[PDB]
Amino acid sequence: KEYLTNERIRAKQVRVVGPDGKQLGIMDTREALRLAQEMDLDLVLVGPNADPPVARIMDYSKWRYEQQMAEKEARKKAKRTEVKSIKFRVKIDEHDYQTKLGHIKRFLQEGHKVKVTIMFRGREVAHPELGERILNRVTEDLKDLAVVEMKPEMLGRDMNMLLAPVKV
Amino acid sequence: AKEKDTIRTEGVVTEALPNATFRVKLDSGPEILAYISGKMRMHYIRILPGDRVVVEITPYDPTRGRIVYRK
Ligand SMILES: [Mg+2]
Repeated sequence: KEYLTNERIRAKQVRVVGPDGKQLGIMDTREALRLAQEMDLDLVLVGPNADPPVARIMDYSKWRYEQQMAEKEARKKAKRTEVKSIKFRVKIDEHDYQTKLGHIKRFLQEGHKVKVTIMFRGREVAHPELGERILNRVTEDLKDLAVVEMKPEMLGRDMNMLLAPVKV
Repeated sequence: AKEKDTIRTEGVVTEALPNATFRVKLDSGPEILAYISGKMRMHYIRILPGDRVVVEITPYDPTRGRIVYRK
């Protein structure tokens, strides 16, 4: 990433590579600098650890910019979809349920993987059954949209599911 | 007098409505809006859909009962 350009080259003899890939051989530092000045480009230190240090004639700022661009673009096509979590309930009912389902559908369409969780309270005798059932129902509703990933799982006071979109 | 014809029948809790009025699918047959007892209200006893509660049902019209026993 960070290279010691122009006058940060203390090294006495440097192996100079041109603007295109033309090897200008083993050169003096001063000579290299002069050459760089002539092109109106920087003399970059791309090989500090190599014998007669591998020094490149290039526009350094531009290169840096390019690198930055590369970094940035990569982190969208690497961040590249996330986990939306819906937290249902026990005695959950009609309209609200439908709304939640709709939300889930929308998320799936978007491309975001779905944690289908339920936060619980107490009276964990009834809890596993109905909770499981609701989740299963939800999955069935979206078997035309999503693949079942993490099947019914306890997290202590929670019960979580996970869905992913069919064609990504 | 106090005319006692009250049917003391058990049932699984079905649908949690407002006011703690629980539809209870009885061991007798059809579910009705059977509400919670005063005792239960006093002692602070939460029922969830998933318990086998005793509902004290009337013979005049089997549409309303009373959840007496805790689960
Ligand atoms: Mg009587």
